[PDB]
Amino acid sequence: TTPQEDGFLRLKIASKEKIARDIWSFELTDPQGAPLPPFEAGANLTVAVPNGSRRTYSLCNDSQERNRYVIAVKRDSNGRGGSISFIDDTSEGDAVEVSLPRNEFPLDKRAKSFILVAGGIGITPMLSMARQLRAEGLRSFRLYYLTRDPEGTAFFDELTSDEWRSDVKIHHDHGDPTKAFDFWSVFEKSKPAQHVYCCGPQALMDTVRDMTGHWPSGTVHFESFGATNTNARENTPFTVRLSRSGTSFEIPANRSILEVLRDANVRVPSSCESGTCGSCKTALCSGEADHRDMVLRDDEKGTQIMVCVSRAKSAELVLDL
Ligand SMILES: Cc1cc2nc3c(=O)[nH]c(=O)nc-3n(C[C@H](O)[C@H](O)[C@H](O)COP(=O)(O)O)c2cc1C
Ligand code: FES
Repeated sequence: TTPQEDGFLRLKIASKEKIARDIWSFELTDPQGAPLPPFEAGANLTVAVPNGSRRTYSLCNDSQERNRYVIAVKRDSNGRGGSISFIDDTSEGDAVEVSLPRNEFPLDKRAKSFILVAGGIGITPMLSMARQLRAEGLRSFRLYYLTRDPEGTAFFDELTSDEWRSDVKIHHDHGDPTKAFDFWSVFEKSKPAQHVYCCGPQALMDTVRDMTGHWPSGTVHFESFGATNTNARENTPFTVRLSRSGTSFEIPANRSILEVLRDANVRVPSSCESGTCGSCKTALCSGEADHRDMVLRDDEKGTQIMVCVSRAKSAELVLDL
């Protein structure tokens, strides 16, 4: 199933700039200048990258714009190849196929104020929320932004400008785990109808979760960008047998099960491709899966598999497809 058969739109890379160490910004427009599908803050879309992989990125431009989508992609040298492919093998002017935006992490309508916490490239959904709150002009926010140093901080100059410096607080730990930010002062008292949104490394999100254990239920919201890339020394090929379809596929070292099945036109629901959304859950009839996801707790880890990220510890898996 190609991106086009899957409903992707053909956009054009209007602008590609390096904006921090290892982080690039892309501006995507319709090639004939047509208005794009609407989105709101927190929305994600999937991009077909030049190597054939599909990767999900947050929209970080003002949601009142109809003419472009802006994403910021960190190049992951230890990743699966997708961000490397999108950063290295694209040029300005290239066509790129892109899904409709998915409204997956929205600002609460009834909240009156916001604490936004971004770690690293987790800036992108928090920025879109900050932009939208500004454009709306009604509710106040504070953005806490935690990165390593100014050079590796996306949107540093904009968010340190006069326009923003009152509402965003940037902390650099300079690579010392011990240079920690005081979150307890931030979360000590809960204001009424004050919500917290957090996007960052799992360790940052855990901390914000532990500091807000006393906040009212349903006022603290998290979005994960996916597991801490566990590419353990190598990736090895294995075989996948399908139980109902009666077919078999070899999964090579550099492709996911999902990518191989999708080429065979086996229709498995997928959105995130990062093992966080839970859609691609598949029954495992036999075999030791090597789980690399975030949605399966120990208690289904012997009978289910997120085909978008996980591989095999046995030489063969048998999936109920
Ligand atoms: C909801 C969601 C949003 C994401 N947003 C971004 C983003 O804005 N920028 C980014 O660099 N990675 C983002 N990611 C991670 C990418 O989808 C991808 O996993 C990452 O670029 C690593 O891929 P690679 O292993 O192929 O290098 C997001 C993941 C999810 C699940
Ligand atoms: S597609 Fe989201 S977890 Fe696999």
